[PDB]
Amino acid sequence: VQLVESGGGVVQPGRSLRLSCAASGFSFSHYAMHWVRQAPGKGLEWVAVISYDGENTYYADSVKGRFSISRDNSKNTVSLQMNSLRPEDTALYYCARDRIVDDYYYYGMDVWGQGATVT
Amino acid sequence: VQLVESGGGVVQPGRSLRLSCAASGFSFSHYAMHWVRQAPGKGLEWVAVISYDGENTYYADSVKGRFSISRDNSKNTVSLQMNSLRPEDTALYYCARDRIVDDYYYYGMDVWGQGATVT
Amino acid sequence: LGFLLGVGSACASGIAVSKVLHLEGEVNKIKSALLSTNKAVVSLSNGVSVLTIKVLDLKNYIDKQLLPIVNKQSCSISNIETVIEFQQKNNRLLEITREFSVNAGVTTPVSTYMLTNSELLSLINDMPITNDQKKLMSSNVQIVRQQSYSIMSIIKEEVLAYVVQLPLYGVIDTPCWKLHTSPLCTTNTKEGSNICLTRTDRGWYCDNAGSVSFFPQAETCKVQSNRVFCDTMNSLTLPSEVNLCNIDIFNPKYDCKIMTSKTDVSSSVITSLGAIVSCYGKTKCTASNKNRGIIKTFSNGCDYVSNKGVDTVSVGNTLYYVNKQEGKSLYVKGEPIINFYDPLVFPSSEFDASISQVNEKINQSLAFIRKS
Amino acid sequence: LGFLLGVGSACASGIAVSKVLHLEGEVNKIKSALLSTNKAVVSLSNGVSVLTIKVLDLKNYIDKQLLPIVNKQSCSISNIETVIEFQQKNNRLLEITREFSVNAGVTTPVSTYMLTNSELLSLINDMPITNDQKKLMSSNVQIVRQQSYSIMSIIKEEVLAYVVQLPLYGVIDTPCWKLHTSPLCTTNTKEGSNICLTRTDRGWYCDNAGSVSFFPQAETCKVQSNRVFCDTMNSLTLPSEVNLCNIDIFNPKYDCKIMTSKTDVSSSVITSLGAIVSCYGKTKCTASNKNRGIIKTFSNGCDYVSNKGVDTVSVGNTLYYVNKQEGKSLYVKGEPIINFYDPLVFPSSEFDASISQVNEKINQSLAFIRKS
Amino acid sequence: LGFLLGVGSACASGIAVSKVLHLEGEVNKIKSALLSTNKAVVSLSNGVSVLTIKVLDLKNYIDKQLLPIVNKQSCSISNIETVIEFQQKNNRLLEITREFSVNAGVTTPVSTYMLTNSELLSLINDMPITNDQKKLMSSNVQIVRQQSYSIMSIIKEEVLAYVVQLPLYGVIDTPCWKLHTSPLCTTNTKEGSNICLTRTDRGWYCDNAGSVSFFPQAETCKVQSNRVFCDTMNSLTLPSEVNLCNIDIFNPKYDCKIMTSKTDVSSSVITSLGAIVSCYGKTKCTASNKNRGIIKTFSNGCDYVSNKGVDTVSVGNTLYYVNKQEGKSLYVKGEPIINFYDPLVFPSSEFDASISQVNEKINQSLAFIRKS
Amino acid sequence: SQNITEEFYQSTCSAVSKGYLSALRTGWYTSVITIELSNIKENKCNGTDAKVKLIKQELDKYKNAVTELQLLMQSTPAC
Amino acid sequence: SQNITEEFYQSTCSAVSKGYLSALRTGWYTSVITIELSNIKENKCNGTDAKVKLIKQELDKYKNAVTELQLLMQSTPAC
Amino acid sequence: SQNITEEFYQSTCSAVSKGYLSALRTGWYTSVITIELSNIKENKCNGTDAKVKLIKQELDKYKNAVTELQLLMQSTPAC
Amino acid sequence: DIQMTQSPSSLRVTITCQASQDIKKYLNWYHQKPGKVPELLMHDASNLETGVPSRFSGRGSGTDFTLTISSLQPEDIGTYYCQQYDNLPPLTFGGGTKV
Ligand SMILES: *[C@@H]1O[C@H](CO)[C@@H](O)[C@H](O)[C@H]1NC(C)=O
Ligand SMILES: *[C@@H]1O[C@H](CO)[C@@H](O)[C@H](O)[C@H]1NC(C)=O
Ligand SMILES: *[C@@H]1O[C@H](CO)[C@@H](O)[C@H](O)[C@H]1NC(C)=O
Repeated sequence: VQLVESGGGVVQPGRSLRLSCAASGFSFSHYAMHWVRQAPGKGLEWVAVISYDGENTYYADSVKGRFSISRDNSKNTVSLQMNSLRPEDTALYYCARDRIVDDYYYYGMDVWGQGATVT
Repeated sequence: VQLVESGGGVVQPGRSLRLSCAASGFSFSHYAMHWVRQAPGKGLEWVAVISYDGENTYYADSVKGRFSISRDNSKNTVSLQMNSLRPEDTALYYCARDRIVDDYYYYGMDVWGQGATVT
Repeated sequence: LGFLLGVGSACASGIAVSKVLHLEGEVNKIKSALLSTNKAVVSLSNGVSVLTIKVLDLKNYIDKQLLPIVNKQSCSISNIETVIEFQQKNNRLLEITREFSVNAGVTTPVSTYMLTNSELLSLINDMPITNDQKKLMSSNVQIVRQQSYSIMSIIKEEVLAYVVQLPLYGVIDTPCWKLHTSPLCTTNTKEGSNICLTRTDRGWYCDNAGSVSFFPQAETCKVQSNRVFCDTMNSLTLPSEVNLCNIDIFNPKYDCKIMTSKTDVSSSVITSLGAIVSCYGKTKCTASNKNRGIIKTFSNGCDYVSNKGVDTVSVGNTLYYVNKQEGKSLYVKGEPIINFYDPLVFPSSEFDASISQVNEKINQSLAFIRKS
Repeated sequence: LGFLLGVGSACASGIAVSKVLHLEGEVNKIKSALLSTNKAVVSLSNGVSVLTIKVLDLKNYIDKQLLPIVNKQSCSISNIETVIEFQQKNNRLLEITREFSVNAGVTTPVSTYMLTNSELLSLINDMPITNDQKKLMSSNVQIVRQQSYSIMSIIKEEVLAYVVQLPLYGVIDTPCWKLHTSPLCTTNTKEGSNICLTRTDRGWYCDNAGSVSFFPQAETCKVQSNRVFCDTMNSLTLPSEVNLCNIDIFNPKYDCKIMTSKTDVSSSVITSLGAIVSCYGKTKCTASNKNRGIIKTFSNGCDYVSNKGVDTVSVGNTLYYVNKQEGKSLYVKGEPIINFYDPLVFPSSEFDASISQVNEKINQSLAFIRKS
Repeated sequence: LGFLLGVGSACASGIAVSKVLHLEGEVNKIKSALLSTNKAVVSLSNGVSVLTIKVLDLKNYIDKQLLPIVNKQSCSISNIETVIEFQQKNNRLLEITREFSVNAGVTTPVSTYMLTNSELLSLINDMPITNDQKKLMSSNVQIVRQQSYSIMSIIKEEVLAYVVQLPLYGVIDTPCWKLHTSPLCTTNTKEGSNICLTRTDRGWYCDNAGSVSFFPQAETCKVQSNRVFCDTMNSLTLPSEVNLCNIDIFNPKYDCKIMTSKTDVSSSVITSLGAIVSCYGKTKCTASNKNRGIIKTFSNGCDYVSNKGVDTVSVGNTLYYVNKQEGKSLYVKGEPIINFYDPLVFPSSEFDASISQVNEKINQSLAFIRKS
Repeated sequence: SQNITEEFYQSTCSAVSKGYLSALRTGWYTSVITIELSNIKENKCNGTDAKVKLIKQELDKYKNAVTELQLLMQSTPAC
Repeated sequence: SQNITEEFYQSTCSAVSKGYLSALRTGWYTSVITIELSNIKENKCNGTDAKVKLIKQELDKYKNAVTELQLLMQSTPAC
Repeated sequence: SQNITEEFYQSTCSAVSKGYLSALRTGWYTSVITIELSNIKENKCNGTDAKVKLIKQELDKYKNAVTELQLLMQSTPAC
Repeated sequence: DIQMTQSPSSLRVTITCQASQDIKKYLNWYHQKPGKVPELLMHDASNLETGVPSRFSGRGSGTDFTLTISSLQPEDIGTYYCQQYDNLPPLTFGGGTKV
């Protein structure tokens, strides 16, 4: 039921970072995937979302153009790609699942996991 | 399952002869009947075929015009009529049945009987 | 007029649900909900809130009693009344697969084995509907069991589940009227010189939220002496001015639908009260009672005979029977509409026309010849 | 020509009778008639003389044996041989309500549980008919049971009665002939330059009291290799001159019915003895035997192949099988009727036309041009 | 376009065989072949080679055990468990005659009682076919049992035989496509001034040995999410250029089929992915989701909505559900074809026309006026 | 002598088969079937025995069939 | 007071019957039915007795019904 | 990679779905099923017992099925 | 007409026969005991009829047809015949050996 993600470490601003998030249990090829990051002690904020099939993507307005998110169903894994990280991205990310199946509209999160840290 | 025929004897060339061939057992009105003759020690040769319905007849090419074949279903017997007999007809005949039911095409012989002799 | 209605999927609201039980981790959710409880409301992964039952609990018998015995190599059942009891319990499960093995998965109507009457009343009682829709289906179980589908959902993870799709009635108690059409035809001694037409907009009409529905199929509707119990899958909506066509045929607000041919046949139509007998050519059209024989003989042309005192309407060689309901009939003594048109020029071949469309064809052909 | 027939009530003679049993003081008359007698003729309050049976007497078992026991608080059945016997008796009554629970009251065909073969022959033997109608239906029980309806009548006053409605055959031993039509079409290399027509009046024809009946539905008729066993509820009568149309198409006594189009398809029609193969355009039309393969190859145009020696007719990709009855076929060597008409001017769009009507359209259009 | 296909005998390859078991001296051959062997290959007198089985051996019980007892005038059965076993064995034979008593000899689909599933797999395994047709038939038993006929053959000479007729699939793994049509109409405020046409060539299309088949009946074909399981008995073949009509409507290689009328109705068509919603006049056409309500409102004219995020399409008062398959849809942004034609002169009445045929009618009518 | 015979006309391409016989259904004949059943109020007797358990089970099933059919009579047949 | 009433128009020869009531099926309502069944591997016990023979015969019938239903799920419904 | 795909043409308002597979029924295959039954003339043995009464009742039901099926063979199937 | 030549005339035994035309598979083989009725061995040149063992075998072709015997048996003596049953009714037997 749980899903695990990796990609920790510290990198100087100017270095790309691609972190994956495996998934087991639930049928991965029927659900959407969300990414949300939280600074230690601060509030949750929303990041890109990839649809279940893979032609629709929506990035956060604050951080757009320098973000890339990819989804694979054969290995049931999701990968997030970033370039030109800036000092206010030091937070704890979260690779979380949705709660509705086979819909092109998105409704919140249902299943979370132990996220990774950057910088 | 057997069918018997009569009409044996000797006649001088120039006298007609009509021999019948009774049948019992199998359904007579669904089969065609053949006539094949055989000289003692020589090979068999085919003479005439009457269809099950009785509107189709095919005499042998060598002996045609002086032959007549008739079929009756009420008395389930077949009668072969000859005239102007010539001395190469002195042989043993055979009244035989086919092996396919209710077809206007003919496929060999299947059931034979004790034939009759002429001249 | 059956080709003008749109085609739609018969049961696409059940196959969609059955495709949700197949994903991993969903069937276990249903099993946990039915823990020491027969009927309980469950929420699927789709987002809907279905209602679930636990009919035919069979594990409590085989697993508890008959399983430890037959696995000991020296089994010995005590008495015969245990065998007979076990044959009755297993009988229902055999009939379900037998009925499912020939329909390839989709069943209609749902049989008594599938969703028994003692439980369908319990399934209706907890539906999220008003207090009047429940009463409608509670006293008409034999109809809501004829418009329902059951589908193979899943047999995975050692449990059998099949979705039962029940109809839901949204519009109740609005007046439905139905009209019957007969081919009125002009009468002449010389055959081939008679033109005539007949209306095609026959079927069931009634209102639906400020509009009027219209089912052209006269056979896909039920009758309980007051209700129709039809469906909107095979209906086409119309503007609310169709009722003016019946009383004012030549109105310009809404044109009616007609079809035309140059042939006539003495054919009758059995209405709810009486028969619209229409005999033409050289035939003997008659209406007779069952205790006094012949009581009426019609002439050429359209005619109407009530069911009060008439029990048999005969045309030519056929002998139609007449329904025996009770209601007040009436006759509007008008004049035939066919006598206006000229038999010389006429659109003899029409299959889907209108009053205006036929009028335009006559107007074009009659005016065109007026040049010279 | 399915629309030209009249629409009538299927079972209006059964519902009418069931409405009589509902009035007060009627069902007691039936009970009094069936007093120590199974079959007896009764007269209703309507005026008809129905025939009644007392199938499945079940009071003699439950009321006499099982009722005094189960009402004593210490019931004790003797042996299991009684329970098994009782389950068999209580099996017919369960199947009746099971079959009535899905059809909502009207059942067709009547199943064996309702009116078994042992009692249907007893019901036929005492009907008020001649000595030939009884003979016909006595040896054809499986057909008269397929055209019979049953209706739930009453359950009031501690008795269950359901009316069984049986067919009654009035016309026996008159010759019925059936004609099969094919779309004869002209052949040309250039597509779109070929016009053609086809006759529409296909079905069953036979006499009824000095006239001819005509069933346009070719599937609502049975066959017992000599009989038709159809019904007059969906038949339109015609004058007795329709037989002259088959041999003399251009007769003025009675015009035939045709339809016209500008399209051709290689379609076959499987008759009783042989197939009317009609291959057009660019297709391979073949008739093959089951033991020798290809034996005939047709050319463009209508053709006829008998069933004597031919067991499989193939057109394009389809493979039709041919019936295997025994009858003397015939071939009338005529000339196609289509070559008379000029392909230049032609009413290519018709759905219900006639030889005269199409002739008039050509006569009008050809003469209209000839002005100047 | 249902009338353009040829009519053929449904089951004429089984009645032919059943007529062969009747002639004298034949049923003994079958009995001799099944001597201490259940399944064996037998050759009939027709030249065919049928495959025979010996299901439900019942002589081994009654003749051996129950026959010597009941003919002694003092019969005495030992125990009750013997009777219960005999009732189960005799139950199958009763059900077969019950199924034949209402169908008059021909049964379809074959029920589990007649040819059980445990046997139909063994009957398929020995059919003289390839190793791919067997795999198709073995994994789709519930479909090949819905297209199989059974005929009561013979009970003569103290043995009961009924012929079971099984389908044989010849063409496998060729791509079948299906098209859906909607009546696109022009939109004008004034009613009666708008024309339209709609394509009638809807159905199933796919190749058959260098050509294309076409099933106009959209209801007589199955679906297993990849296969169609159609039948060629009710299909008309076409030249292989039909696919060019979809992308090039005005091509001269092959003309398409259209029908024309001067009436418009807001009717939808539920496709495999989404609905072709077409709302006209004054109606509220809407596509809604099941969790958010209204999400789209169409305008006048043809429109397409996918099944990704849409779970309900409503037109007027009806509420169509949308199938929920998974595929990549597409939209080809073209321009409506009706805008070319002039509404002044137009063949408003057509039922079976073509692009060329309608073009010719306008070409002749427009040019005829241009004289003077 | 002959039952079935069919002719084919080349001119109109429409065959016809003659020689059949007719059986036309002209009218209906009403017949009433009466089934006698005994009503039972309620079975007051209990017991852990097996033979009596079957009888009470079937009598309850008999009661349900009558009760179910009671409400089916109210609606008129649709035909 | 009155339920059914019918009008007949001589002009158009088309009668109309008024006074009925509507019941239109607008939408569906999904309901899931769950049937609990216990699987069995194979009955290893034999015996020449009659009562045991019936149980083993019926359990075989129960297993076959589940087995034939197992392969019926794979194909999607046709509707 | 993809099975089902659908295209919509705005010009003719007619969508087409591609990617299915064929299974066309070309011809039939005859297969004869033979059921073996034993005839009985008439049961002369009587008795007031219960177990024997069931056997005579069921054998009578077996005989009626054969007798009823006997007259159903004469008529040619209608298809 | 089609004349039929069968060799070796009056000879494991294998007999080969030819035809003047191209007959696909329409060959029947007959076995006549001395003074007895000619019981039919096989039809369509490959399929053996009921009442004969599996020793006999047949090979067919467009031009020539061959009959082969697995092994001689004491009750396997007498003359043999061939027949063709092509499209038209005319049937020709031909010659026969003496085994
Ligand atoms: C055509 O119809 C209009 C109105 O329906 C009418 O005023 C006009 O007179 C008609 N044409 C002719 C030639 O009468
Ligand atoms: C129209 O038909 C009549 C009789 O059918 C014929 O005499 C006349 O010549 C036809 N009209 C023309 C212009 O030929
Ligand atoms: C008739 O059609 C042809 C080709 O379709 C075209 O060339 C011609 O111009 C048309 N007739 C008129 C009068 O325009």
